[PDB]
Amino acid sequence: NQAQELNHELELEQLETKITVSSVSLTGSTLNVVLENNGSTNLYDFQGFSVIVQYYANISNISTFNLSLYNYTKNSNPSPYYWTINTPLLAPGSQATLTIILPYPPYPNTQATVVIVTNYGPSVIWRGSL
Amino acid sequence: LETKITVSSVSLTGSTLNVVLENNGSTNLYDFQGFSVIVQYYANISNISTFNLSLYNYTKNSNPSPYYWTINTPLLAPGSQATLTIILPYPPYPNTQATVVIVTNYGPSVIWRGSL
Ligand code: NA
Repeated sequence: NQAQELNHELELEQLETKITVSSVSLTGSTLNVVLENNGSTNLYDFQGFSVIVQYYANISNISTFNLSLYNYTKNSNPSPYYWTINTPLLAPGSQATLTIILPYPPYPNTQATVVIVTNYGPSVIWRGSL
Repeated sequence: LETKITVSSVSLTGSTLNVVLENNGSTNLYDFQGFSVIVQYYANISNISTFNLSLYNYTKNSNPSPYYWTINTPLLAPGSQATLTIILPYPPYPNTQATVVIVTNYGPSVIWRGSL
């Protein structure tokens, strides 16, 4: 293929950004995601990230599909439907912990999907058991 | 200024999912490469109904490849509608749950929940 053209449509930073999920752990209704920066861009514009979680919620004892978007906050103890991260800047070759506050504890033995989209475009999907 | 989008209709033929979006906000929407599009559905993979949740990438091509989406306007202005078309990797298994998530470049989003 032809080399990609860098112009008004495509920024090098899109090609240079890469995140992976090292681990996901659940405590109560709190998801702690260890996010790793495997690219060469600094990540700091967290308000510009998108975070989606799909899971099965325990709503009054009923296992109920839930898919929601989560909004960023600098607050270290977020409300439900909010997430935060324990660093002001996630540099290449480092990890940070992204904390997502779910509206309900997950129903046990169900699968969940976490989607994290950087402000630059590139993203990561994690699917698994909690 | 506020950004707001709503789903007017959802329609399906084969693996082609058409979402008619209305701009009910004050902002003009045009930075489609900066949108995020996520679909959860049940794919028919060799007659097997299979959970699928994937992210879809933007293209200007009016006939996108699987895992791509496009929209049939250069700009979605307040008060107007346009069709966001998503090309799924498999035809949906009949009469199954789906969730469509469209995130604008500004942040605000819309989620459609139904069946295919
Ligand atoms: Na079925």
